Amino acid sequence: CPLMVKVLDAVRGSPAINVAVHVFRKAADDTWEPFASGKTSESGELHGLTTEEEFVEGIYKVEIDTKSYWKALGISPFHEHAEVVFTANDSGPRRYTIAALLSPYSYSTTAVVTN
Amino acid sequence: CPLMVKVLDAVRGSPAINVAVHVFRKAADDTWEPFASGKTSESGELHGLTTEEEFVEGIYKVEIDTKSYWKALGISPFHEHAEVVFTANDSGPRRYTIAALLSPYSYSTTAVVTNP
Amino acid sequence: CPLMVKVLDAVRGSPAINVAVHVFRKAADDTWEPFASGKTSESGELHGLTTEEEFVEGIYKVEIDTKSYWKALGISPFHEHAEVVFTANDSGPRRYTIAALLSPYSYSTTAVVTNP
Amino acid sequence: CPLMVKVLDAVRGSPAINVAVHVFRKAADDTWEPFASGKTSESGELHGLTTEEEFVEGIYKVEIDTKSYWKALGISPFHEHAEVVFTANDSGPRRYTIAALLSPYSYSTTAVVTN
Ligand SMILES: Nc1cccc2c(S(=O)(=O)O)cccc12
Ligand SMILES: Nc1cccc2c(S(=O)(=O)O)cccc12
Repeated sequence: CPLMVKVLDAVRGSPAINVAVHVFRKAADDTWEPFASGKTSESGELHGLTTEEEFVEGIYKVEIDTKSYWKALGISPFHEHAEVVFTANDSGPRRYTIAALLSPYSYSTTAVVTN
Repeated sequence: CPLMVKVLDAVRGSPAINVAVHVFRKAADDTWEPFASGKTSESGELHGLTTEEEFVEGIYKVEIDTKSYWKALGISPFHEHAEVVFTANDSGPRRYTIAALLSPYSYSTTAVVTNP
Repeated sequence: CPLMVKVLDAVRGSPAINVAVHVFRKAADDTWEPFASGKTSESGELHGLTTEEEFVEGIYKVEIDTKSYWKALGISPFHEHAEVVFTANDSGPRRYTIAALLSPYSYSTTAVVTNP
Repeated sequence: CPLMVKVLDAVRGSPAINVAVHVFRKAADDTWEPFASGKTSESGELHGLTTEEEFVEGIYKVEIDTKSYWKALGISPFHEHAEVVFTANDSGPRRYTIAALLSPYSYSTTAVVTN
């Protein structure tokens, strides 16, 4: 698992469950091309998005569908989505965890890059 | 001033100065059109991006050029930029402050929305 | 103003108004002595806690009464308060802004330290 | 494991390793009484601080020794420590994870309360 996503809900102090995540790779013509997607699990986690063979160096965007999440909980949110854009590298450590903490009018995102 | 941006640097405990910021508005045809741009001042603030008249309802993208900023300080950051996407003025005119806190491998962004 | 506090509410996208704040200073005998206190205004800011003269070198604790704040809004938060502990003025007089961002189960705090 | 701590380093995008953590319980006389302590592991995690039988309802303080961490990395930090104070409850979900993200002049902390 080269690329994992974990989402927390700062209002409820819980994993953010069933949040849609879409990942895009930047194409030579500078458009965003769908790459991977899924929904966070009961633990707020999304694994198995890609494989080591497919996850080549490149610029990637992870789009977290936060608006839909809040709407489903009946809470009025500010953002359309959270949007994490980064270069995936071959000589940084190998596993990328994109973590995201969600509030209605705020979010943070952290990259955890390890062996 | 209906749209302002304030950036702090979490490594130095200071405003983040000279941070480039590009603002886009989603057009009818669903492309991002350039809307406004600027750079944060020595107080880490960016004012005067737009006017009440020009800042109509729509979906806006505020792109904070975090990688350029860290690289100018000799840090290799994780993110290309922070991307703040939101609907604005759907319930009438509001004033928005987009606040961002920057670390090399992390950032947060908070919106303060007030009714003038 | 050498010590100021600014609080935002991450649920409402607004300044956090009427947030109680208590400041302590570690005494020679290692107890926390009361130093200053106040409440954030409608802009979520708290000024005038202390003076340049009284704000000497030492270890300070800024206690932001987050539980009282959320409870007054009918939210049951996780934390009793946010506790910001730091050495101040060890390299001469500085000006400190303690910024805090509040969610019911999360908070962050950032220091902006400038040399006047 | 009723109480776990996980610490991340926002400068390096890594677990914060070997960070001392001291936990205190508030006594009837309102002083803080040592309760548990340890150092984060290679994954930035600290488990086995307490047991379900010992972790009674009460006010607890988790003190994260952030100053020492930064000092060891040669980076000048603002805080003496990060300080997470909370009431432990019997009818909230059972497992508490105190998460903390560290920067030299900033930190955030999040409570993840689950089954
Ligand atoms: N993370 C933050 C918390 C509280 C306030 C913040 C501000 S501001 O209040 O100075 O506009 C700016 C950037 C980040 C902040
Ligand atoms: N698993 C996690 C550990 C430590 C911090 C985390 C954050 S945070 O940095 O925004 O608070 C967000 C999501 C997961 C985290």
